[PDB]
Amino acid sequence: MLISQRPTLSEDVLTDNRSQFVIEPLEPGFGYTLGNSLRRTLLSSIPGAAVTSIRIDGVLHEFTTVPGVKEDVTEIILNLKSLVVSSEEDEPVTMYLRKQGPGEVTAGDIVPPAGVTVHNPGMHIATLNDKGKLEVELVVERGRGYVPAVQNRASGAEIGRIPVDSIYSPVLKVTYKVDATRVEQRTDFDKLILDVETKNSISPRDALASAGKTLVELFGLARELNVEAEGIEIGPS
Amino acid sequence: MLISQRPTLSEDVLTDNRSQFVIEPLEPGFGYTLGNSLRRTLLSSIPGAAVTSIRIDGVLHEFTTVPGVKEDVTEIILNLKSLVVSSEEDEPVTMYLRKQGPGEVTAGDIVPPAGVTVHNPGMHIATLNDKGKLEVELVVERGRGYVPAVQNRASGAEIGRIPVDSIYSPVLKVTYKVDATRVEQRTDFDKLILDVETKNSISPRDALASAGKTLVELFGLARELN
Amino acid sequence: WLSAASFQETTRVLTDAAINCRSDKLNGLKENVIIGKLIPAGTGINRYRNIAVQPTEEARAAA
Amino acid sequence: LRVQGPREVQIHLVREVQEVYRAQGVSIHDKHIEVIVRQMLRRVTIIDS
Amino acid sequence: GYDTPLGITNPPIDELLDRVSSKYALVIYAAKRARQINDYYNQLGEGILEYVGPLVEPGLQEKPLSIALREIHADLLEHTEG
Amino acid sequence: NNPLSGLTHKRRLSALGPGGLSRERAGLEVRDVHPSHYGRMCPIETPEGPNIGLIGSLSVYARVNPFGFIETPYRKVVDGVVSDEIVYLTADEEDRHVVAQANSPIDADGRFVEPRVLVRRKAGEVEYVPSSEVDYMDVSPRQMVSVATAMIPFLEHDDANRALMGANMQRQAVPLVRSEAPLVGTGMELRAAIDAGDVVVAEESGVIEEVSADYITVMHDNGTRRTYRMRKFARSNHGTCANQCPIVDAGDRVEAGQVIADGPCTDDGEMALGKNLLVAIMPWEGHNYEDAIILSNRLVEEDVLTSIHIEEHEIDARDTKLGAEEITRDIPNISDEVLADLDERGIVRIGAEVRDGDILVGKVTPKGREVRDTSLKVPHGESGKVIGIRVFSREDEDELPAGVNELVRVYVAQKRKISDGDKLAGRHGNKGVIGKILPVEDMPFLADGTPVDIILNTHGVPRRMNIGQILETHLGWCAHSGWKVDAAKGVPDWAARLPDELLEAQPNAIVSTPVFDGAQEAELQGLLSCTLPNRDGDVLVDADGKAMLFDGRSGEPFPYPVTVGYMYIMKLHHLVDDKIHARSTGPYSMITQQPLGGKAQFGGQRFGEMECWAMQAYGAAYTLQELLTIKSDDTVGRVKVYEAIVKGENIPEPGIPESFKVLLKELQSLCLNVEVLS
Amino acid sequence: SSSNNSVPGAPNRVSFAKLREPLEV
Amino acid sequence: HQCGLPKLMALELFKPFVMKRLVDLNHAQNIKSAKRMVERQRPQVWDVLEEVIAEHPVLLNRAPTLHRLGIQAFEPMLVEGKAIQLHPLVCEAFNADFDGDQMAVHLPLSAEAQAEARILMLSSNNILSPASGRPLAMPRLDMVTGLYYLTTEVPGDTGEYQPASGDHPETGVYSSPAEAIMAADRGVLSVRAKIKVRLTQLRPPVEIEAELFGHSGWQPGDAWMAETTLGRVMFNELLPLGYPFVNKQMHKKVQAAIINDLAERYPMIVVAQTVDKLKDAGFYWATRSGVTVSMADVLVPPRKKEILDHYEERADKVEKQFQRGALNHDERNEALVEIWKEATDEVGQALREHYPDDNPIITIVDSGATGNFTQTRTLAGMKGLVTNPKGEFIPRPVKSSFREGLTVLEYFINTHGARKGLADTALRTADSGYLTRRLVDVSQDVIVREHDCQTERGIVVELAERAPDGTLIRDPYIETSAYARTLGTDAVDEAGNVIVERGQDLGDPEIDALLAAGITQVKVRSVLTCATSTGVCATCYGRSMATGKLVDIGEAVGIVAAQSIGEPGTQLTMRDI
RNA sequence: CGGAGAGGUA
Ligand SMILES: O=C(N[C@H](Cc1ccccc1)C(=O)Nc1ccccc1N1CCS(=O)(=O)CC1)c1ccccc1F
Ligand SMILES: [Mg+2]
Ligand SMILES: [Zn+2]
Repeated sequence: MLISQRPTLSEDVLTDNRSQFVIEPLEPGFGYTLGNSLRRTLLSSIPGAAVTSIRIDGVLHEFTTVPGVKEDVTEIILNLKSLVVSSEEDEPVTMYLRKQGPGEVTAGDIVPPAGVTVHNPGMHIATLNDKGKLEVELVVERGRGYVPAVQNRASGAEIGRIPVDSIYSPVLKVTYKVDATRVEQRTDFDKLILDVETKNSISPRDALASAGKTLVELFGLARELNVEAEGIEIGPS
Repeated sequence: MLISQRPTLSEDVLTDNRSQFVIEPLEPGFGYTLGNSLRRTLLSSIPGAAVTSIRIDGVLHEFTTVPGVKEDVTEIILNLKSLVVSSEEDEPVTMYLRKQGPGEVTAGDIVPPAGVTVHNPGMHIATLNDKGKLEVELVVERGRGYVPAVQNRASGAEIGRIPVDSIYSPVLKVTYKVDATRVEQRTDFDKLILDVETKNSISPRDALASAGKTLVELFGLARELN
Repeated sequence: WLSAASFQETTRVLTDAAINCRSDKLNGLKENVIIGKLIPAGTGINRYRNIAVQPTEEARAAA
Repeated sequence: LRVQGPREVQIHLVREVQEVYRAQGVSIHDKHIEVIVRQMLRRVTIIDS
Repeated sequence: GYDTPLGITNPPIDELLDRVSSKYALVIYAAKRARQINDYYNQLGEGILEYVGPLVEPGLQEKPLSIALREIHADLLEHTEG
Repeated sequence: NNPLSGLTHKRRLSALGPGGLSRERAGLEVRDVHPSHYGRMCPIETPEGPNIGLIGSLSVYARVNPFGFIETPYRKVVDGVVSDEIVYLTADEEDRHVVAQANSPIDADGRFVEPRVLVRRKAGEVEYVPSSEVDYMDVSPRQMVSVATAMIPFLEHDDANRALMGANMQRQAVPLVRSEAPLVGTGMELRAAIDAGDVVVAEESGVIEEVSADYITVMHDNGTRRTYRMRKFARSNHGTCANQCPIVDAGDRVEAGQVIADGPCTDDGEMALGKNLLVAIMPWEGHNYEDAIILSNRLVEEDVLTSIHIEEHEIDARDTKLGAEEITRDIPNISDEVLADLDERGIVRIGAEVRDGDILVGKVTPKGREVRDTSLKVPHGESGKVIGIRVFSREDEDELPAGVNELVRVYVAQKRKISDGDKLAGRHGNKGVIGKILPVEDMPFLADGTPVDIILNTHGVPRRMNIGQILETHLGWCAHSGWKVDAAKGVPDWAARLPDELLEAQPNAIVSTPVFDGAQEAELQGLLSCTLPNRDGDVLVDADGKAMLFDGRSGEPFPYPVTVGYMYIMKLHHLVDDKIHARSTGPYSMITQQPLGGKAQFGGQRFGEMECWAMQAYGAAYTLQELLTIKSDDTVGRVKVYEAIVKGENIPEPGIPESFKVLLKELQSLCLNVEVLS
Repeated sequence: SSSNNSVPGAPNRVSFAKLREPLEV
Repeated sequence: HQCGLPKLMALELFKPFVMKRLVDLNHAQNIKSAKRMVERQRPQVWDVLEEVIAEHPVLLNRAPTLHRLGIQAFEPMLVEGKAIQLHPLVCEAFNADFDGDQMAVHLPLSAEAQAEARILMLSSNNILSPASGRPLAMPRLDMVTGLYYLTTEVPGDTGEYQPASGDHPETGVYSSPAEAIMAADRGVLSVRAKIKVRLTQLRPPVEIEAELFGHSGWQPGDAWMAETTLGRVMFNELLPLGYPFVNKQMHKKVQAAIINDLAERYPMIVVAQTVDKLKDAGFYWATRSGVTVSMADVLVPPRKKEILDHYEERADKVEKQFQRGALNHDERNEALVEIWKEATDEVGQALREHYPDDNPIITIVDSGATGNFTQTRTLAGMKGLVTNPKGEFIPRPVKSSFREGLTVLEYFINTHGARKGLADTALRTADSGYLTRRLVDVSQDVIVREHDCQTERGIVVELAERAPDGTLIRDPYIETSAYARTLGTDAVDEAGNVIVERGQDLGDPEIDALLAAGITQVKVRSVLTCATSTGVCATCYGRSMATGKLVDIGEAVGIVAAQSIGEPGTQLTMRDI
């Protein structure tokens, strides 16, 4: 059959890393059908890269403090966990961070291989206020969604390894809402108001496009069962 | 930690009008959302056919009785509300029912034209004792969802016409279950199993294909950004 | 006598008022409600209901 | 009122009403009861014309 | 420090109450200005007599009271009590 | 409204009348429950308003003796052995004896099992007495309740207030298009339906000869015949529908006293006032907030809660002093399209659809041609199908009143589906309006995909002390699903006293739990613990009576199991279609030029004294002034305001209302010299 | 175990009652 | 500030405006054609109606109108149906539930009437109770249950914080609430599990801010480590930006205190928006709180029989002593009313101790949403003592609970009591209205007329009388006697300087400073000593409880006083003095 | 739509 709404997508920019999209003319009941699937695809489908594990020289047994560094170990973990990185090589890579003497350790003080890049060189990591030294090596991988720390059952390779939770997805937060969008003798048409917040490695529009692509691919599986079955057509733009 | 296996859909045929579809592997947490999106589309937006109105010979409205039949015409309307018909036309078509003398009037006594077909002969409509004759004219039409009766004032019809509520839903019952695989190496994935049961008007494969077409059409707009 | 008669004991109040030839100054909420006048409270007070409004000189010039 | 004066009867009435209402767990500010009690004490009885 | 007001709740009442001594003064202020605007609109079909039209860009179908409140909020008027 | 309402109306005792009490002056001690009411007047069923305690209902077993005193049966006991010899005692006679309860253990004969028995004494006093001092005994544990109160399952688990509400509200249910009896009843429904008289009963034995929707013919054994006529789509005193349906075949043999046809709220001869619905007891997104209810859309698609209502309209043609006002189709200055439905005589045709403002009977009166139009119209908010016309003409020697020639009457019927604002209710004093009606696609559903028909909030159950609805829900799920007690090695100890034939049941089994002698808690637990699987072979409700649901909007399973089951819901005659009213202008009273009051008069809403107090407390002077002057009785202000609004102008100032002038004229009529000084 | 046996064509509704009724309504 | 208005009722209320607009837009040539078009409800009237009703306030009223907030103004919006849609947060003000109630709608016409309805009477402007100042538009019932569930910490939950064990670092610390929400979505974390979070958009408490940032301030965007649950972060994200972080379980009293603080420190628009957000969150989380009712949830105390036997022994001993010559009838009755009172108390205590802390009934009662524990004891314990037609307790108790089912002789007396209560309620509601009318009539002409009479009289309020051993103990009834009052004389302590100046609102900070300084009694201004000839003055009356500021010069305070006194007259029971 | 009565809802 033929629909009589032809939904239209609109965007409102609230920041360089935050937008608010709207799909106004949706048939009654298709706000919730689309919103949850779109949110899930945004938050768990787009691939990315993150730090998977680290090893700090000078701390092997007790993870309490690093000599010569003001901040304890957990603060270093949280700071490295907030690093925005992009990787192309499938296999894990290994970075290195080392600054000597007094100063401020920043995300820009690391030299990644040609296959990796850092999108926030100004991020603060640690401060050396005791004429000390810092030496930590990072492991970066590719993945999708949020993956908690994977316990190191095989510790033979190294005993200083500290696995960390990986936020692979470049989308940080998403929410949606549904309202009413008609007055022509009908007050039951749905609205959809997504509020996408993303990292510095991708804009919300690209994330939305990728989510739409993935959902189309997923539902092509169902569509292939009977290609001539009757559905609903929105029509040409 | 990047799985490069795409999902695949497979079917298991439990019976004529019930089947199970299995979709795996999926991202962890995505089974329920996909299953419920499919279920909502199946339960709400599948086109079908239904009877829009009828016209019995000697009656003027639905608050009356036919001489010789044991059911008041309202009960006949309620009984007819259970018909399942498949229509291949795109415009209204008229079916005819005729019975005389002692016996039972059932859905197998209807005479449908080319295209339309009745799928549940033996339904039961009314009973005629000795002197009851039943001659009801039925109009079949295509659509989707639930449409209440269209009054004669809006349609510009005569007094003998009796509008009837239409239910153009070929699907009967839908449910899903998700099998999760949570191993300690974080190589997790989901498995979706969807059960579709139709009321003999179509097959669950056709309903799933219709839902897939609808969802692809809807989600093609969000991908227009690129 | 109007407020008293509208409260209780209409007959006694009316007979006493008639004998005494009482005059009613319509200064009260109930009396103004009865005669359909603006109550002397809230926005019905003189300082409020007699406000004068006009555009400022700069706004008038900006026209 | 005849023995102690107007202020004492005012406080007496306010306290009595407030305690009757407090026993049930209802909170009303004293200014409303004070308005009513003020309205109750507005006249004087004449003795010598 | 508040989300954008919507509907009858715009402009904020707290902002409006800074312009006047009381809420009753605001009521009479706005009512009289709305009456002036309505008289202007009615007489415009015949001719200007004594009044000034909206001092702010009115909406497509905005009503006189909303325009009066907007004019009061964006300081454009002056009032004197009795 | 239904058979139960009339049956309880006939069995009513009222204390107020020509020689009785006053509805206002009556004190608090005449409205109380007295110890002498036990077995003669029900303590539960009374009104809730000013008539609380002044109108009561006769008990089930009570009767009145020749002098007019209510009696009640008691079972005589001799030497501590309960015999079977019923004697009727008045209250004064009963006060001289001590009577035990029906729930007194017995040992297969009259002998009392226990050595001491709890008995009732003179002035509402109970004492333990040796079994040899007992004089009488109740005939049942339901001797004190009435007919309507005996139809509440698990009554003893409900507080008095909710039981009173439920007994009152069972008499407000409207007949539905199709009826079905409860899964869990009490047994006081077959006799309640038969004695009410809305069903058709076979007077003599015979074999059904011909059966149709209009009549039944019975061939008696002695060769005689009798034909019963069914009243179809009749109208009750309250506008409901009274339709009777035969429930016998063309060859069946009947017995004397057997039900031969159904009635409004009867299903196979049993009272059926509602429908069985699958309920959930969770709070849902605030739509069932503060006694509101959430419904599925299936109940609208499948006409589960649909009703038929019939209106009656009549007009008469008088002689008039002007002369001879007539009913005809020739009405001046009316388009020929507006007269399409009228027939040659001048009345609408049967089977025609009528809407608000439509013509029902064209009439013209000679106001002096000068003949005006005084036809019969369809009132505001009324529509339906014309199903019948009755016309009485004096020319046909009809017994019409003096001065009228025609008395045509018109009946229009309409089917009403359930909608937001309608009032539902269970049998345990639980009530609420329908807050929302959700699509089937977004209702909570069970693991097999079954949506729930209704959702009730959790916060109303424990506070109101009516926990019998939860027990009814549990037993209703047990009955709908079926069960089988696994007595492979002796019956379980919790089923020792459970009657045989109750150790096994099939799906959709009808059971009864009498009012004070019914199912226990241990038996309910046992039945819940052993129920049959569903079609696939899975048990959806566990031993606690709670199921695991899915969220229909997001598809996620709810974190904790919810309580699901079946309870009996009734549709009350408090539909929102009869309560919506609005007005802008209309009729005014003549003595004082104020708007009329009444929905049927197209009246206005009264703005009383307390609303004036509220407005004065707000400080809103202009609003109050306009309400009192230009909206009520300012004769010129009304027209000036209407003109100003229909033009672009602003509202004018008010003037003196007419009621003040009427007051001044009355005061002058009292010989008082009232003057307005200036 | 059923509820009523006096009315000829009555539905078979099974009861949980444990007490016998000497007298009919 | 919104209400749903049926389309069919809106078409009739706004008939002249719709006719005018139909004529203006050329849909009709004259007014008669437009009138007929409206009468026939032709398809062309709904589009104009939508725009006609825009920003036109509407008054809603529910009878009985016991106090001022029984009438309020809203912004209509057309809905499909024939029932009016009412906001859940105004039911307490209206006293309206949804079991069949009906309301009336009124339309203001003139410019002044619309201005009054839009400023004075708007629903979002009336949040606080004029009688006491407590908030009336705050979460209740389902919302309270949802917020209480959300802001609760359950020890040993999923994804809980774990200290370092010597082989792995600390577990359960997140770099932002977004990561915590992702973990909760994945099922690895619980909304009610204690964690450590880094926060940058939430203001730290006073202690943390003082000991962590100092002088400069929080300056949004500064990171600090919090030790709370995720539900508490979610709750605090619903409050204003500058509000300090609240780390507590949200009993109804905590929410009321939060709302009072917001009302007294923020503009009312912020308060209205905050209550709307709290409504949304509470309704969302009440659905997922898992509160239901089943007979498995109605736990019975495990040792009721033992307690009942223990106290039945005492009753038997007393009865046998009476049978012997030792005490008369009245002594026996008093002794038996005792014993059974203690048995009821002991059964209640055992029931309370048996129940788990997360039981739905216990959760609903303890959350402050609705109900009390007497009903819980009656439902699951035993009803207890009943009363005779004279009101005195019967010496025989009702030992059954409604979970077990009262017998036929324990139901008869229960029904007696219930009907007696209903009749008494009817008589009390009839008796209270007469008192309210008399109170309104006596004090209907007490109106604020000046700003200050400059009188030197006043009254003395105890304000936390001192202790014998030497200490200041706050007077329990201080908020209804000392708050919202103006000082009549300067407050001085031990020859020191003035602590509070003359003419001070005397709020919480002032009272706390007075208590700290060591001064008990203070003289205040009261209407009892106002010197204005007609009416009262603003300073003598003091703060307006509804507004929180000095009362205006046109306010009618007598009617407010009468409505405040008379409204809670049905709650106040009618119970030789 | 003037009055009287009866019943019901919150
Ligand atoms: O008292 C009980 N039940 C009696 C049972 C009874 C009903 C009718 C006739 C005779 C007896 C009662 O209902 N009385 C009665 C009923 C209505 C009004 C007054 C009375 N009373 C109270 C007991 S009173 O002070 O002695 C004298 C007056 C009872 C039984 C079991 C457990 C606890 C109980 F409190
Ligand atoms: Mg109510
Ligand atoms: Zn003063």
